[PDB]
Amino acid sequence: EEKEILWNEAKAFIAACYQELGKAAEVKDRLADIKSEIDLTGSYVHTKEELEHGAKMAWRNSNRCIGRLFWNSLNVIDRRDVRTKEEVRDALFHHIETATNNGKIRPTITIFPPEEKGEKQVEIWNHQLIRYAGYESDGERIGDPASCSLTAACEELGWRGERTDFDLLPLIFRMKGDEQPVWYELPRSLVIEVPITHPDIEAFSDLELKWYGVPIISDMKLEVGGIHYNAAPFNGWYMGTEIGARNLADEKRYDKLKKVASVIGIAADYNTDLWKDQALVELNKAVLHSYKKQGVSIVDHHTAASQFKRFEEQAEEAGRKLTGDWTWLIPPISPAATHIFHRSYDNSIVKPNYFYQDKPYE
Amino acid sequence: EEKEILWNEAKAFIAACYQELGKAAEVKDRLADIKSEIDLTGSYVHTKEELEHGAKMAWRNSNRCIGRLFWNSLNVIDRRDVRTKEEVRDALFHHIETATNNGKIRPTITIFPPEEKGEKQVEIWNHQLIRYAGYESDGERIGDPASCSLTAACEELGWRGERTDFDLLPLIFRMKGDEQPVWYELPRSLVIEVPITHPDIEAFSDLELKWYGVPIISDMKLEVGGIHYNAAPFNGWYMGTEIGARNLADEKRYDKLKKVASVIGIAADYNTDLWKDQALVELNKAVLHSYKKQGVSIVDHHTAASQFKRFEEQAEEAGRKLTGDWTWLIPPISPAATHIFHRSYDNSIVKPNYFYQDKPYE
Ligand code: HEM
Ligand code: HEM
Ligand SMILES: Nc1ccc2ccccc2n1
Ligand SMILES: Nc1ccc2ccccc2n1
Ligand SMILES: [Cl-]
Ligand SMILES: [Cl-]
Repeated sequence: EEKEILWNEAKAFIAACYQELGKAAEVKDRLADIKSEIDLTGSYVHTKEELEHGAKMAWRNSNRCIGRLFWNSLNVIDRRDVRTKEEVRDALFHHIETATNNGKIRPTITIFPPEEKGEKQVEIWNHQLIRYAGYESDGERIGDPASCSLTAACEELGWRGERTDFDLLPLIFRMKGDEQPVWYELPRSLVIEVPITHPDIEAFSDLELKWYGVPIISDMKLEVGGIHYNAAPFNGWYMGTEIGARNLADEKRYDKLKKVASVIGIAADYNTDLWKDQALVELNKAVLHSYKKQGVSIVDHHTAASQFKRFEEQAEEAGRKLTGDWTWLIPPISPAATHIFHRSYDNSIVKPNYFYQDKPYE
Repeated sequence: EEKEILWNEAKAFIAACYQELGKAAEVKDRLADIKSEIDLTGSYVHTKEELEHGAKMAWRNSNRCIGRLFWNSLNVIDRRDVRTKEEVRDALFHHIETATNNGKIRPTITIFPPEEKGEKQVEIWNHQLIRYAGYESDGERIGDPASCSLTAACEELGWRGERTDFDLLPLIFRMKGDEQPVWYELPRSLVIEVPITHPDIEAFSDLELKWYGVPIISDMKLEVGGIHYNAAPFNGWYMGTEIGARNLADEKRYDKLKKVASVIGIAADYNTDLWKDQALVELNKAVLHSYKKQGVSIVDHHTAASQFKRFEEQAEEAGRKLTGDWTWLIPPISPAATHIFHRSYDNSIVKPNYFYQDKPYE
């Protein structure tokens, strides 16, 4: 059952991949080499060209992603050569540095050795390479509640957080063979953070809010033609709403709306005053303004939706079927102001793609 | 095939309906009477109690409705006795008057004779009993574009609109037997309108915006136990966002965001300023404030979502399965500020319910 599946998926992938690359005639021979490799070894090794394009296709097929217009410019880093935890760590450090690019963020993926027999070579525990810790002890709520379980896991391994609201979690991953993961503190010089100020409300800085520059999702599995790259951290730049409308706004996250209303000088007493809505807008304006002032890449939800419209148009032109998840594609503020809201999307799964995996903690 | 379906649906309805009313033992005999009636006549007649509760159940099963908490207090008007177009007209006039109730809106449904053999006794052309006309001629865009097709249809029948942005469409319905519908102008004394002002921005009134008090949907089919009430107009009170975020905001509707930005004194030049988002909030604040000042019932989306949460809780307590459409239940502004956004809903269809019908115009 195992080698069969790998062969079928590989057939579908190589055909489509080589077609797109204008390498249609090189298929049969490449498919031949692959079949012999599967027979003998139980798996196959992607060329750099297949891997790079497979990672790009996977982003293109990510139904929940509004930023897919730039799928073909993804910066792919091939690190299937790593064997040591020092190599993994430095690769992760490197990813952060080059993706950050002094603020002009490069969408980047670093690809580690794939699963062998379903056995993981490298297992990254971080949800994102850069993420704030979260604590709850005796009524006291500190940091990012979404990070509570991973934080406790890290502290079970000898890490200790300073217990600010913005403790940088350590990188934490487990190598094949080891019973426990290792953790490495993040060098502050690698991590860009953005203090949140408002363009015309001076008191906004009293909230002492900040967020990190680059969202680098590191717990999802990249699947390319039957090969499972369980460890392949990827990043884009933020859409402002992810920070202003969710990370800082959600009651189960930083829950800052009541404090925002206070500093912008409005009452938070009546639903009919729409104070949460007003606070959301000013906070989201602050986030966009702050990243722009510091020279860190970010996109507003209107511009992002426009770009996505072009992705839809580009897809139709290329003869490609379009897939998407309406419930994730709409922005969390003023979604009806975008074209996305006013149409429907086929939520079918197409491979290559990125998939959820079970957390090793929890 | 026809009498079979009617019998099956009637079995399911009467059982559930009489169970809910604590009339469980009266089922068998009532089911008996119904089966004899179907055999002989080809259809059955609901009691006033069955009809009233069936209409209430239908609202309870409306997946796309956020205001379902008050399903059991629906004011049901039984007008299956109407035979003349003067009777229909006066029933519609009456519905408007009693539902409006001087501003303290009563959720109300008026039920007309149902389809006989699939033959309609009464066919209402209006989307809502109160709706603004729409025109497009030689570049000129006037009124509500969503009403363009019905407006042209009305004008094809001898009606003529004044061509303001807020022409009240006439009531228009067709009786069984007649080739054409009849139309009656709406008495202004029956229709409450609300001028849109802002609580602290005096210049907002310069937009000369207004909307009508009561949304009375009149083109949907009520289905109760196999009986098809194709003509059964129903109403609640508005949720503010329906007006401020959609009717007045959509580009394909009144498209007022750019003008709103102007009167509230903000630039509409850069997406990163989130001017559409800010305009949406102030406009939606204006709508809520305006209805409240005039003493016309309205609900904000936060309060409505809270009420819906109680509907969910009430449903669980009653042992009833909950159904809903996430894509319609979330409000079009700050949806992530509501609990609705953060959960999922089974979108299965349960009868009794309200259904779409083909427009006789178009
Ligand atoms: C270029 C900048 C990018 C922007 C602005 C962007 C925007 C977004 C946003 C807003 C989401 C929704 C996240 C949420 O609601 O929690 C999302 C989801 C996603 N994006 Fe992108 N994205 C970008 C680049 C990328 C890249 C480079 C990849 C991978 C190659 C990617 C793959 C995904 C995936 C897999 C999801 C779904 C994650 C999940 O299901 O939890 N995106 N994107
Ligand atoms: C009591 C006040 C009510 C409020 C605030 C309310 C709120 C809403 C809202 C906001 C929508 C979405 C409309 C849209 O997005 O276009 C909706 C849909 C709906 N409501 Fe209600 N509603 C109320 C009462 C009722 C009543 C009395 C009925 C019928 C007995 C009803 C049945 C429906 C139906 C059938 C839909 C879906 C219409 C469609 O699919 O186009 N609602 N409701
Ligand atoms: N802004 C952004 C970029 C990439 C993502 C990948 C997965 C989840 C969220 C993301 N956001
Ligand atoms: N506010 C409100 C009440 C009832 C409705 C019925 C159908 C569509 C929209 C509605 N809105
Ligand atoms: Cl994030
Ligand atoms: Cl409406």
